[PDB]
Amino acid sequence: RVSSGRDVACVTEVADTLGAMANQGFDFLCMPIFHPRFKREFYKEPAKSRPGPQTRSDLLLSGRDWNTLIVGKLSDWIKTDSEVSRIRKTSEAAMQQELNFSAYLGLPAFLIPLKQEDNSNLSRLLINHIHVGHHSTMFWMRVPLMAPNDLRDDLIENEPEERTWIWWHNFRSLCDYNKKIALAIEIGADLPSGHVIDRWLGEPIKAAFLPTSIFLTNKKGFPVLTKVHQRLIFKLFKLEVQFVISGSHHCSYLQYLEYLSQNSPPPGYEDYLQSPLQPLMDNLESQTYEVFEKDPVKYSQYQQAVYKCLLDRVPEEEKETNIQILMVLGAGRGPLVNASLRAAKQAERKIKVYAVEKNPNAVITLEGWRYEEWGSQVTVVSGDMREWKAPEKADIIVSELLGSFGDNELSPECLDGAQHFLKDDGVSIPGEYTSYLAPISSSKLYNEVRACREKDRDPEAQFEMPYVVRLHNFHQLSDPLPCFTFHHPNKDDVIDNNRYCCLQYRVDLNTVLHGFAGYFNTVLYKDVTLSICPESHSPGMFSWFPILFPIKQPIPMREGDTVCVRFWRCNNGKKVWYEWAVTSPVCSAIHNPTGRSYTIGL
Amino acid sequence: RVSSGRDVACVTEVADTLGAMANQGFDFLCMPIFHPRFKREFYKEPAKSRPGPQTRSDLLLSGRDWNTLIVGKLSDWIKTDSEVSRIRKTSEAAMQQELNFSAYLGLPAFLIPLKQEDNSNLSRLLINHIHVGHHSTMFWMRVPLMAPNDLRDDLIENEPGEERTWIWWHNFRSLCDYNKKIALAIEIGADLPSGHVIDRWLGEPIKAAFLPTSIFLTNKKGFPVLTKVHQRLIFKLFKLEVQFVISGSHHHSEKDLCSYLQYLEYLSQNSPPPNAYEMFAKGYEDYLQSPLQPLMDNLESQTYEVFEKDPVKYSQYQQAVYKCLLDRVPEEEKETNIQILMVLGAGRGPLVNASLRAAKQAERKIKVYAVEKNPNAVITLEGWRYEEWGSQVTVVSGDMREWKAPEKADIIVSELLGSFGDNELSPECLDGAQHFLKDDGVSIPGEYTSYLAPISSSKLYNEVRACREKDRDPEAQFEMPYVVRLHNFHQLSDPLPCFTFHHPNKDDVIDNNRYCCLQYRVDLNTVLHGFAGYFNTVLYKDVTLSICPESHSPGMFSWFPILFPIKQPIPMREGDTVCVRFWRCNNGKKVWYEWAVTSPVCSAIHNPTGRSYTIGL
Ligand SMILES: Nc1ncnc2c1ncn2[C@@H]1O[C@H](CSCC[C@H](N)C(=O)O)[C@@H](O)[C@H]1O
Ligand SMILES: Nc1ncnc2c1ncn2[C@@H]1O[C@H](CSCC[C@H](N)C(=O)O)[C@@H](O)[C@H]1O
Repeated sequence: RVSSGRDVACVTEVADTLGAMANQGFDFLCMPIFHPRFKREFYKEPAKSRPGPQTRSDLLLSGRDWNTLIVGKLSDWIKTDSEVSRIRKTSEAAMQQELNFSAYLGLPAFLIPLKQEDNSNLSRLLINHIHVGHHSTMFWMRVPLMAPNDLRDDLIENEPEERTWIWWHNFRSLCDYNKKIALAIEIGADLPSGHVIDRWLGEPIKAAFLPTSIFLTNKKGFPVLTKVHQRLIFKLFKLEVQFVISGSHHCSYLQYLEYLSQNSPPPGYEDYLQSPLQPLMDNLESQTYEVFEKDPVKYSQYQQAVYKCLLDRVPEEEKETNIQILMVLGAGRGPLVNASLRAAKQAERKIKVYAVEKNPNAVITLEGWRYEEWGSQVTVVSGDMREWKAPEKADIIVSELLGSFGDNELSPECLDGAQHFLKDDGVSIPGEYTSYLAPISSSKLYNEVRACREKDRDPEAQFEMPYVVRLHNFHQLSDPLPCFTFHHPNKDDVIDNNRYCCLQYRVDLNTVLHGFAGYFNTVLYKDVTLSICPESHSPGMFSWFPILFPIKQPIPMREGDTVCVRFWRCNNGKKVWYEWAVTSPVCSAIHNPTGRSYTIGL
Repeated sequence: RVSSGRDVACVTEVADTLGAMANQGFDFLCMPIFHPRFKREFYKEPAKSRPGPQTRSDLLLSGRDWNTLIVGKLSDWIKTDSEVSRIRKTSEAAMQQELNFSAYLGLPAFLIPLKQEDNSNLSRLLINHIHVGHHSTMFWMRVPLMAPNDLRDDLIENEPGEERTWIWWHNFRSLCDYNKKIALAIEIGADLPSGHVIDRWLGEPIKAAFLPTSIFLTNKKGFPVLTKVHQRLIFKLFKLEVQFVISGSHHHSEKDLCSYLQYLEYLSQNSPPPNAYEMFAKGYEDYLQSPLQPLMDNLESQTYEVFEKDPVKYSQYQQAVYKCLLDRVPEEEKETNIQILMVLGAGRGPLVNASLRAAKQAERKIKVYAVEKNPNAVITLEGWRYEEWGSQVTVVSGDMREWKAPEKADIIVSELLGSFGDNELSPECLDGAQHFLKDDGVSIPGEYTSYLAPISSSKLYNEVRACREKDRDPEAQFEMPYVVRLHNFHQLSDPLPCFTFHHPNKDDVIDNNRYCCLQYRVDLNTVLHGFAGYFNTVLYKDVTLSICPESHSPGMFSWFPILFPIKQPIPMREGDTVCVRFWRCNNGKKVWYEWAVTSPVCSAIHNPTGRSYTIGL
């Protein structure tokens, strides 16, 4: 509901200003804890021996107020990266002094502006302050979307976009992507391109500063922003960031912000990052199935597949004399079986149903429909499809053992064991599925994986295992290439699910390789498909999240380079895992060798 | 003694071939454990159901003979990186078969040749076999210094650069994550690459060198003789103490195989005498230790003995006192002027004696104060005191920063210099000892300056990477300096002056907190692994000591260089610039360094707040 704050240059009376901005509709206040003009000496007499208080004490406000209402502001005269040695020293002392005072008050946030590209010494002092005890203080980095020198007016006759991004990137990289360090963007009269904007939005923005001078005066003397500025506020709305109003009153600009909200264009697993589920190794929970059974697209296509499958193997003269044997391999809690029954009667054709399941907890749900809805036509079998002896061969087998990478849930291994009781002319649904790989760049997802270090194991094990991610959390560097492919029923001379391939991609830009995004598509029956590939309008695009294969050493690359990735799929009879390595432009180490970090049961 | 082996193409009778090559002078035999022509099927009948043994039994030799005399050879028909799926799948099964059997025999080493650039699938199969328990078997990767296509005779009309095979080995070892069980077995051809290329080869863990019988020239007497080009390569291999392997038929000369071994023994006893080497020998060659802290810790007597082994430091310091005396007391004050000299950090003696003899050489009278904080060293100091020196030398036990001198000094002499100059906290010690120095007093050394240079060393990096200790930050090893050697790394640019300290420091407010940005231009395509640290110092006027790379001042063998590693190695192109931010911090209780790379790629600040490395007091 639009949380807003007020940025002031100087406060003559704290108690009065707080109530004044409260009546305006502001939630918090960005104020300096030291007077912005009150410069001080630390080394040279007699200015060093200056008597009196350094600033107003902590007893002006309650502890509750300092922790909720006040956002501290660093003095602007402090320049920790000044080329002047004396000034650099003084700033270092002043930097530590104000950082320590902000933590003493228990401030929730502290503003530190970046006014140049070189903020090396600042980052050094900041991460030092964070490491030395003091905590629970978020650090908002005031960084303008455009440099002040790029927004000035062309008034100098002898001196007539990616700039400020380097300011933030270099500082954050130097600070090793510390969690206590967020971003506070400042919006100028001119905005960067749409792509650059989206890149800023990927950064942990906690506040957005709105200068009072970027607002236009309407016909009735009311503040108004351009559509260019408006679209940015719309993107900032769905990030739930706070807005800070800075500048002179010449103050209910919040009305226009609420106006832009109440009437905002319509559209939370976006941050979500965990390891892929293993239905074959683990008995899923009822709450887990419900998520899978919450997508109608998967239900529709699986119904349309069985629909067309019957129509292509039994004519009208056998419409009631031919009874097909349909087996639901991995029935789950019902939906797949009900989809077949809703497909058989849709185009009148008689079927004999066998519903198998290894999960006993799901069998109970299956045997609920068995004696309340389905009947005797649907036979319930409790066990593994690879060890169960069927007393009758099947015309059709329907299964949904597909993961984010297609075969990562060991669909091939399962269907290969259930292939023996399939008729010679039998049709398997799905018929085939293909995994895809695409080189990506995500400093966000990398540091997110980097923080997944667990004790009592390999400190780098988190980099040698796949993760289920989201599309917008990374920038795809090249179009996905087909990785592995499995088709059922497998009429190969011998069934070997061990695979290997070398995929190459062309680097068009200058970026950093952080890993590989994994997608997949499948063919249930002819014409009926399910796909999650990016550039594909095929249905099922919201049925699976993309997978991510991280890399240990991020690879900075120039444009004109090539990325060859070696990818293995291994099967030692007990476990199935993936091994991967980069061989261009530089050779990395083979990730997850012998499944030392990641394996999939059976 | 030169250990050597024999590479055979095939063996009919094993017991016969062993005794045959044993009397030739060999110490081991490089033979295949499976017949090189015995290509086998695994996935298709009727060839799949092949009866009989796959190869000869293990009962032919004892365990002792298998463990010490035999180096297994992988079959050449096994091509696990063929673009044909049927060939690859067959080779993969064949690869695992011979590997598991070689480990079953307890073989000390196993030969696997690299014949192309793409050995990705080979790496996967190899590091697997190492990880499934079977170890203790060294893996000799046979890689020729020159590609077979580059050594063939130009005999084709329609089909008429030397770092080609280096990529074969480098890509393979990198894919194998620089595994400890994987070594290099170079194969020497008729043509040799550049000397710098060779020097890069020798940096790798070479365990063996293959000497074909076809590279030997037949002398006018009929004896096998190597060319002078090859002889220099053999000489370099001698000091690496690698083993030599003779491959091919001895019927290229009029003599037998033993003559090839006698020639190598001949070159060994006629090999050039090593100097500019042997300092480190034998050796501090792979020296990777943390810098000693004589201030936070009391050195052992053995440790002092090492520092006192360099006559250069003794001479230069003696020369410094020599010149300093003559400059501050004239000839007419040859006996009426007694110079008050103080040896701050006397150690076991040397600096005190070097000052006494410098007084006799200059014919000047000095009153000596020998101060030391190490109680154990003071015991040694009071030995010289009550046997040799006398009452002219006053031995003081304590810290120079806390000691209250009852008499100001004309000259203070100290040797608190580390590999990086100030890494042993020489400034802090002298600053706290500056007060009892006269207003016109001279400090030895008068000044010193540290230097930094961007380097490349996959060798040193992986050594640091293995320095992960339990119960601490798993990346802490990359955030601390190491004392290393020059030949273990390749400098990418000339070193720049880092921090400078002069004594006595006459600044207004004495601060040892330092910061600088050093920029270097890259002229090659290489990988940044860290920064080398050197230092130079001025004892007295014109009398200096330095360990800087291209320094003409003495002291090049007085200190090993230091290394500041990096967490994420940076692959760089030529034309790129390398800006490094370097900090020296002093919080009153600890002193440490913080460094970060801001070009071409912006890294993170290493050792922030001295979380991984500090220096006492
Ligand atoms: N070998 C086997 N035998 C019997 N049932 C199996 C099996 N392997 C898997 N299953 C069943 O098949 C079901 C797979 S549910 C898979 C959901 C899918 N990955 C999605 O994201 O939508 C599970 O309920 C499991 O119990
Ligand atoms: N503050 C202090 N007070 C007194 N003695 C000190 C001191 N700091 C160091 N010393 C002494 O000075 C000696 C320095 S030995 C240094 C060896 C030199 N870095 C080299 O590698 O060649 C030590 O024996 C130590 O005991």
